[PDB]
Amino acid sequence: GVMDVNTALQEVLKTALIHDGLARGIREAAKALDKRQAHLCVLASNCDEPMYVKLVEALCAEHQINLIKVDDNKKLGEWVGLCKIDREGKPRKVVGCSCVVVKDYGKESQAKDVIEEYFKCKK
Amino acid sequence: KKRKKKSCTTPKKNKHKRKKVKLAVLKYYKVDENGKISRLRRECPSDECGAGVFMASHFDRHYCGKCCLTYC
Ligand SMILES: [Zn+2]
Repeated sequence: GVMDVNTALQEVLKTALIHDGLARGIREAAKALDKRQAHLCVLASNCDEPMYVKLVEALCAEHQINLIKVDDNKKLGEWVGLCKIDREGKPRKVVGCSCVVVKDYGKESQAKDVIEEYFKCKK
Repeated sequence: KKRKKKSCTTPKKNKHKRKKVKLAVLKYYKVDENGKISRLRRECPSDECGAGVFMASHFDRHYCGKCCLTYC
């Protein structure tokens, strides 16, 4: 592979946007985990709610679903797509996201391969 | 003819304002120190409302808000 590990999530998130396979927010993520239609989850390390982190971690662990950590919620939301593009091209309007669930993968081999390799290396 | 106003009725009928609840997901689950998760709210027996659609713990009944199913 050529793409970096941390920068390879953008392709998957964009393709899940295009194919409508994203559960955004804690309520939708928890509902998807209970429905166990989830494939993987994305968690934001920077947050002010320890109960949020505990609930997401326990739901991911007890449903044998892999979890990914992200630096901050604003970058996570910018990846997710809850932003508007200015004339120059920067996202002045960003709404942070603390948890994301990928319900359907995008039909991209390169994007999935690196994430699967990282998950296998973690295990 | 010209329209008469006649503006006098019950002073103001107010519109229902929905309650703002912060982090309503958390109260559905209880957590032990070992890391276990227990679902406080019952799960509806309907087809669509089977896993993540919890019911309502009213003082004398159980109510699913997604399909109006009610139990004692
Ligand atoms: Zn129901």
